[PDB]
Formats: sequence, C-alpha cells, structure tokens
Amino acid sequence: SSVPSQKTYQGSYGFRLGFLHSGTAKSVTCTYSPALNKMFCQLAKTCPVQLWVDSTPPPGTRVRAMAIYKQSQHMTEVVRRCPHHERCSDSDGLAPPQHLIRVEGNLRVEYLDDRNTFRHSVVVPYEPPEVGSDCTTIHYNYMCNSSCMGGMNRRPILTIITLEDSSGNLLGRNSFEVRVCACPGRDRRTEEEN
Amino acid sequence: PSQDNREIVMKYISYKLSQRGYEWDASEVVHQTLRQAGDDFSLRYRRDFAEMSSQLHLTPGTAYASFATVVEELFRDGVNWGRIVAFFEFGGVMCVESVNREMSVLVDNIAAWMATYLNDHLHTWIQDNGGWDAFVELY
Ligand SMILES: [Zn+2]
Repeated sequence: SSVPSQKTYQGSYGFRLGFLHSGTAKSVTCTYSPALNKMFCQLAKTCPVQLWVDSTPPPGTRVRAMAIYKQSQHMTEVVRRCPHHERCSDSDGLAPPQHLIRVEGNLRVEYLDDRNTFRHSVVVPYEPPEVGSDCTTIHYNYMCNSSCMGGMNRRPILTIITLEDSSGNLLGRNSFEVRVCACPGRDRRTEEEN
Repeated sequence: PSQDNREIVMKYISYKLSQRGYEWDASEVVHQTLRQAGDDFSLRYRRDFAEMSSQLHLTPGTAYASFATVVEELFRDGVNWGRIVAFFEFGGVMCVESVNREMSVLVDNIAAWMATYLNDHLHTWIQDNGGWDAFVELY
C-alpha cells in the first residue's frame, strides 16, 4: 500500500550517484541535467549511471533500480510498460516483458516482480570500481517512452537506486528524474528554462 | 530424447568452432536462432564470460564438477531462455579458447559436459516452458 521512499541516504559508505558530462546535441542518446536532477534518454539505449562510494561496501551487496511516478496523485500506481511494448518482441532473454528498466551487459542481472508491492525492480550484484577508475558504472535501459500513451501517458517518473545487503536491508539510496523521449537535447533545453 | 539434446550441443559447438579455422567432427529452424543468439551474447557479456572462464581453470585434468559449478551459478536465481543461451555460448566459448591453447582434445570433454547438464537440469524446464518452439517464437 505504501509508496517507495525517495529520501537520499548516503549511509555508512557515502553512496552518491554520478553521470557523464554530455551536452544538448542531436546525436546525443543520453544526457543528464545537473540543474533539474533529470536524465533525458531514448528508448532501449544506454544510460550510464555511475555509483560513487566513499568506503567500499562488503561482498554480497546489491544495487537495485526502481521507477515511481513523480506527481503525488500518481505515486500509488505501479510504473509499468504500455501494452504495445509489453507485447512487442524486444526481449533480450533475461528481462521479463513487463519491466520498464533493464540492465545490459550483466549476466547476473535479476528482475523482481514483487508479490506484495506489485512494483518492478532490477538488481545486479555490486562490484568495486575497475582497476584504474574510481566508480562503478551500470548501464540501464528504459524500454518505454514517457510520451508512451497507455503506459506513462506523459507522466514524469523518478528512478530510485538503492544499495542493499544479502537480505535486502537498506545501505544507501539515491534518485533522479528521467524522461524517455525521441529528441532529448531539444526536450532538455526546453525544460532547462521554464 | 536426451540424444536429440546431445545433437543441439554438438551442432552448436561444431558451428562456432567452424567460423574459426578449426574443423571438428564429433529442423534447422531452432539451431540458427540459437546460434544467432549466441553470437549476440559473446559481445554483450564478454566480461562475464571471461570471468567465468577464469573461475573454471580449464586444464586437461578439469573435471565435470568444476564445469557444473560455474554453470550452476549461472542458473542460481532460476533458469530462463537468456541464461540457457549464455550456457550454450559459454560452452562454445571454452572450446574456442582450448583450441587456441593447443588443447583440441578438451572440446570433446566440454561437449559431453554441456550435454549431461542439459539433460539433468535444463531439460525438465524446457519441456514445461513451451519447448524449443517457444524459444523460436520469441528470440
Ligand atoms: Zn511504450
């Protein structure tokens, strides 16, 4: 019955989110606005979200992703894909067709159709940054447009990234708005001044 | 019944080994969509396959249990078509690497290993999830 919380929780490991320095172009498939805490992207294309951490979590930690609607009147409704894209044949073999968020390039990905919250989530095991770098990058996929009628119907959503342990207890939480669009650059600068 | 399943494995390995220069001797509607799915997975999950290939230290003395241990972790949270494709691809990946390390005899072992794990663990689920027909209907 309750709605997932969006409250920031850096926790005992200093869990913070990061995104690449991408600008408003036309050949831009993914760009994040620091001013609006909003990421703009197209359907089924790479969305790199890096996990910044001040102290490496222990082994067995998991990184979860969940979408909720931003407006208060729609927070109680599950974020699902539209019927067109659920019946559409774009499954990679690992993601169930109803899920909106996916993770590409990770064989250990798992998708949860929660039998009590009815809410979809994607979880991968946490791994410390690669040698030479300083953050863990996860590539997400949004398989439905924000404009997509019958699903979101132009309702803006948030993506909640949480750190959790073996049993799913909270270790960290961060969030950011996301819009799925055909032309992100034009749709970003349009909202970057209003 | 199982035999048909041994054909799926050896046909897969003889096809991927053949796109290299290695010739290896031990309808087609399902084998080609499986081989096409595997060629996809070798690019998507090259880091995972390299990690699985490092946990399995493939030597001539490598036993089936060391192979099933890595593959069982692949199906830890349940089996699906995506992870079955990665099962076929990881197997075909290992033979390609063993041929490249002057260990051509290890291919027959990997072929046999994939067959037994297929019949003992994946076959029961394949039959109740629409068979290989359903894998053609989607992928
Ligand atoms: Zn849609």
